[PDB]
Amino acid sequence: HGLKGLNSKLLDIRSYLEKVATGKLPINHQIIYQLQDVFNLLPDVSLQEFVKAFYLKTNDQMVVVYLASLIRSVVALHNLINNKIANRDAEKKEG
Amino acid sequence: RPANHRQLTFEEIAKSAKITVNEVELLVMKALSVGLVKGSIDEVDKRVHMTWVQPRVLDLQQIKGMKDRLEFWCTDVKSMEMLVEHQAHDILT
Amino acid sequence: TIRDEIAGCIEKAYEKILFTEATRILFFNTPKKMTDYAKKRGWVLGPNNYYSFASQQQKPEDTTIPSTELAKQVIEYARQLEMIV
Amino acid sequence: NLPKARAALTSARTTANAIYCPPKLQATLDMQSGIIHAAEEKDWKTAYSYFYEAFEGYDSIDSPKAITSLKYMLLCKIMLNTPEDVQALVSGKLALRYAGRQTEALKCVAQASKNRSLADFEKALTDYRAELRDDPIISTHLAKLYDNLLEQNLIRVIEPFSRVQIEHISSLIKLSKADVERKLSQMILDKKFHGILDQGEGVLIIFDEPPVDKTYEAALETIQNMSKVVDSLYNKAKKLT
Repeated sequence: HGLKGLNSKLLDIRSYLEKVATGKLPINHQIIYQLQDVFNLLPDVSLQEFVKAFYLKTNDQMVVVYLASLIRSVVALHNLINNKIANRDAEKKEG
Repeated sequence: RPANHRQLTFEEIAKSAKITVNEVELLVMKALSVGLVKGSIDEVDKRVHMTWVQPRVLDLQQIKGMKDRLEFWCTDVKSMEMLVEHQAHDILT
Repeated sequence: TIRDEIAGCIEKAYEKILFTEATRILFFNTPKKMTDYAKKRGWVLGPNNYYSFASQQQKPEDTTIPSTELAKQVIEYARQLEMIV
Repeated sequence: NLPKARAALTSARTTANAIYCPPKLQATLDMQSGIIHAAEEKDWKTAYSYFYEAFEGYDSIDSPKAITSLKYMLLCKIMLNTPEDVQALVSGKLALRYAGRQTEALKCVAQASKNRSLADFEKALTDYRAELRDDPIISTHLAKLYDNLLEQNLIRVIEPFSRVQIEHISSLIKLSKADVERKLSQMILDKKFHGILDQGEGVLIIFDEPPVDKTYEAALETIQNMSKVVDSLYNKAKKLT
């Protein structure tokens, strides 16, 4: 998504600079800059203008990290306990 | 401007548009019906907040201003996108 | 080693301590040591008093940057979830 | 004297079944059971139901005793405010039989129970003061009403907008700090009201926000998991040594 997203970004921005140079028309017009400005709801440029989205950035990662911390704790309790149980039952009772 | 810098202070509208404080309401809210900006207004500090945008035409300095702040999104993201490709390619294989 | 602690220990953080109150610990009468403190500390030299302005001091926010490194913490954290896998 | 009333009622428990036919005892005992138990404040509807039972047993008896029977049962509808039996009794053919003067004032008292409406309740309070005197307990009947009807008009004023100034919102109840705001502080304790006050600037803030969902569903399961390992510690030490 970064590759195919930003390669057409560079291919077009070089042809859009070529406009002033040569190949005018296409002017276009106007479709080029119009939806580019719809892309401009967030630029995102220096730096990210996330002052409102900063605390919200980690706040979306809030529960994702919490559950990942909560699941791996009990999944271990399912994995660690049950493995030790069944292991020593076969291991030591055989010899 | 690249903004945001989205919410705007009434004194700035009172500078450019040179309109009095009591008339800024009718001004910016009429643009809400026209459709050039949907941004609601914050009336506690009297600051007019913007949403979306209305593009109009283009200029030679706009393309040069584009390549500055457009490709900057291309060079910043792909640079750290390689960091996502670099470290995490081992856990995928 | 005790004398240089009068500047280090007493603050941070106090508001304002009077002239002769600091002299009670430093003894002497009007030594050049407290005069060297007015230079070294800086801090403040007030009339008949000393001030901690401004303010108390430097007013730590502390920073809005660590939101960055919080995303860095999720990098290796999500990687550890992929190591199990 | 409640214990002496119940002791006289307890002796009537074996007295009703002692003779052959009561002829009316248990029905009267039911009304007496609607007095001490009502003084016990057990259940408002069941005690009111005993008046309905006594009213069914009051048919074809002395009218002055029957004309004063509606004094207790229809004014018992005043205390409850939610008997749900309102339309059953008074709209039946048996309760409409009394056209007398004293019961016509009781018929609108039974309507006064359907009224509530503290604007009207404080008005008719003077007109019904005569029937208020015949109330067996004058304070408790109208105290549980006035205390309940208090928040009835309070949930009207506090509902529309989230936060309200505590001085004007308690000006309709005429005072703030002494009882009301302490009773309103008890509302958070009774869960009937979710919010918090401000003593300095006088603004009551209502917040229902702080849920408990994910947390108790986690730690409480781990406390149970403490019984998984401890009970397995017996298996551990037994097989090894």
